[PDB]
Amino acid sequence: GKECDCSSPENPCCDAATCKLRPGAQCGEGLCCEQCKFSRAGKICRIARGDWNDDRCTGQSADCPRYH
Repeated sequence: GKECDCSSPENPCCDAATCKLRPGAQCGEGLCCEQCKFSRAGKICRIARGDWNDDRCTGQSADCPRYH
């Protein structure tokens, strides 16, 4: 059970007591969080080096994950 959508308690987007988005904001902190909203998928959230696939937001994700 996750009750903290954010790690910073001083964040206004996510309630401090419930560490979660209080309003209709999608995310309080993240690379795909534009205006506390989910940016769009296919977003180069991270650029890899070498010869693989860069990191692209999934549209419904806020924290850009990794692959290699």
